[PDB]
Amino acid sequence: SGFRKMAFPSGKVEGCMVQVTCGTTTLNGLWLDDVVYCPRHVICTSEDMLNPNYEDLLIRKSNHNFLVQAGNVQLRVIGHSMQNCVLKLKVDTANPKTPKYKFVRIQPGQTFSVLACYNGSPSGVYQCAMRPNFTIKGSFLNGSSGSVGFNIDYDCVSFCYMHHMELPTGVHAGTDLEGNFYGPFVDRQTAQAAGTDTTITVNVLAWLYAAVINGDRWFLNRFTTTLNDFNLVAMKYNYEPLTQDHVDILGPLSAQTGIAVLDMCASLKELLQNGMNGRTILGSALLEDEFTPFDVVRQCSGVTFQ
Amino acid sequence: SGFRKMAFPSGKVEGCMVQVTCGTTTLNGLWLDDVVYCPRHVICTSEDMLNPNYEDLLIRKSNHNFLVQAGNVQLRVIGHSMQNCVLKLKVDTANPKTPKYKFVRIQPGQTFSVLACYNGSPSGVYQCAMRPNFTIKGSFLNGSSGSVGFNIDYDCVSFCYMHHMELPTGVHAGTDLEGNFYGPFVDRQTAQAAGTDTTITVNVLAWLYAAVINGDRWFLNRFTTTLNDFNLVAMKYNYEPLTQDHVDILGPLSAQTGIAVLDMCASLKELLQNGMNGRTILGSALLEDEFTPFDVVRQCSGVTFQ
Amino acid sequence: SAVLQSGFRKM
Amino acid sequence: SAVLQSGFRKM
Repeated sequence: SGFRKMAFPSGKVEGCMVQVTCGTTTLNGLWLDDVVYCPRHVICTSEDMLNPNYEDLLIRKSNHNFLVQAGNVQLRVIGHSMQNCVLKLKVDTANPKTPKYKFVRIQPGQTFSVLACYNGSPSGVYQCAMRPNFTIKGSFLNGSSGSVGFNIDYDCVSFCYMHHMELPTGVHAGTDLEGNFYGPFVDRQTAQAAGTDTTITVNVLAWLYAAVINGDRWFLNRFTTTLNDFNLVAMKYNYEPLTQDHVDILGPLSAQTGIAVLDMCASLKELLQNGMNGRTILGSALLEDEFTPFDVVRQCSGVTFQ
Repeated sequence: SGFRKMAFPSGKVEGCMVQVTCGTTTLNGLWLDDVVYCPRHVICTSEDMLNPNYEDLLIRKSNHNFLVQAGNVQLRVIGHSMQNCVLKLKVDTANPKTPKYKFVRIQPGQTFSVLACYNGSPSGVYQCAMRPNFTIKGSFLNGSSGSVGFNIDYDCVSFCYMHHMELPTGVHAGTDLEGNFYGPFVDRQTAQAAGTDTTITVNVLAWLYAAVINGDRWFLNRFTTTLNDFNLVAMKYNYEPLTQDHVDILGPLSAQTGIAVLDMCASLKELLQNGMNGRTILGSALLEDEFTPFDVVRQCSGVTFQ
Repeated sequence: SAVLQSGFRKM
Repeated sequence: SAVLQSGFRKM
């Protein structure tokens, strides 16, 4: 049994990151084969933090200005290039620990295990959910840029994130390994605020599925409501609307637990209307919403490895 | 900023575990140097579940009956022995990835990152807190025995747990690598129930420190109460009593945030008496209590690596 | 009763 | 204001 914030193993990602330094500005970089993917903040002094000119700054920097350290190993930068909003530093050494990697741009709501790092030493790993406003509620400090988020399935790693900045409201922002940001953010110290945060409904449904399977079934009731009424109530309660695709992806959980999707949709609607009533579901008094159905399946009674 | 359930990196522990099999009963084991520490559940058929005779069972099993698999690598069992409630299988191959390991028996309330595993493949890693009733609220299923919990400091790993059983109330139990249980349990399918669960006060205070430093300071107030009154209120609210040592270990956080210990003790007492009043502290509507002050220091503004 | 775990491996 | 991050290493 048991159910809590469980993150993927990190060794395959622990052994594939280095420290990238330019002058007095350093950060973490994701090392794959003979390439190092790093945020382009590396070529930025403190005085030009407001409106960096990344083209001019990159065309000013040289090959030897980039310093790559894999623990205590020194790496030479054979070449450097920029794509979108990241830098690929072609290095002379191929990483022996690089696993089967994919660069996927995950849609909002899909969770992933970020590897919080500082100066090339993995500080830790924890789950995060890509919010609909295209931010992550991670725990990062100065020097944590380049802390990649990833998924692991069938012993294959898919990197889907690279941390870049904190928003003033406390949430964090990042790119994919291709370079494009997640959202309308810009790579400069300009006043940027994410949109209104909306709680993900499908993740809540997966969390309720996990609660039912674990042994907590007080919220279940015989009452059943249609999809459209549930969508209206979620909209007036600031939750993401539920589509047919979300019900379709919940099919394995419905088969595993034996409760139909609409039944727990009605139960969830009633939970919103009457509140949580003061009691507790699996150690949380608020609806946890960073649990995808795939994560529930691979973490609950299913015995999926990685 | 940011603050959530952050667990230690696992690669140094991912690369040091194998699968131990006897007949039709398999499970996970911790491989260190030329030794494999496994639960003695491995020598257990389904029929003798009530009162296993581990001495007779071990004296009946032979060396070749134990099968050790490191992924796709087959390991020969040179010898086997029992200590307390674990088996050390001396194998012919020394693990090249074994790090500096220590076997520490953590006191209740000290958190640790369990590496949930299934059939030798690391399924994931997540934080857990050793409850005062000497249980952990982990997420484990069948075949997860041997999933070691560990801490990492100064790139040195200290194993402090090994999962063995689930209690009927839903919490899990385990040993240390020395073999002694954490609590009054017995290693058999006998009806065993843990005592009344008590929330750890020092961990709550550390969580409040993290909330204050992160930027949430609504609960703070000028009211201040003595230690004895706070202890009485915690006792009548089913929390662990607070001693002088707990205030002493909280010193670094007091210096970092500038808030006196008794001030937040009074604030916490008032929170207990008046409830949480429906608002939220860092995504949780209940007092999180699996955050040690050391974990807060190494996770918050402190830039400690591993 | 305890649900003390180990894997149920075939063969 | 954005808190665009990197390391604050000296030398």
